[PDB]
Amino acid sequence: HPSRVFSMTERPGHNFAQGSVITTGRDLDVTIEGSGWISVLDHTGKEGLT
Amino acid sequence: GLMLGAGSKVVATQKVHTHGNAQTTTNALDMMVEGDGFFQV
Repeated sequence: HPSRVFSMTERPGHNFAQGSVITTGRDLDVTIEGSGWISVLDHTGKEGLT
Repeated sequence: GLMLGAGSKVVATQKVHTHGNAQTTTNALDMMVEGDGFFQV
């Protein structure tokens, strides 16, 4: 009889909504307006979106 | 269709180059520009 059903937790996705923007008056502080990403490469040397 | 603002900021400091009044002085070396123009130093 189909009486036993397991449940396992998963990560379906992420919250891509805009974060809280902190104004600092600093030249080298940039916040992405709306949706977007900045291409950076990590220590290994593989491109990734931050 | 829901818009949320992120606040406000001061983007520029605008200088108003309106000609000021005139002060009459007895010094012979201080001068004024009657109109548009800057002394070059």
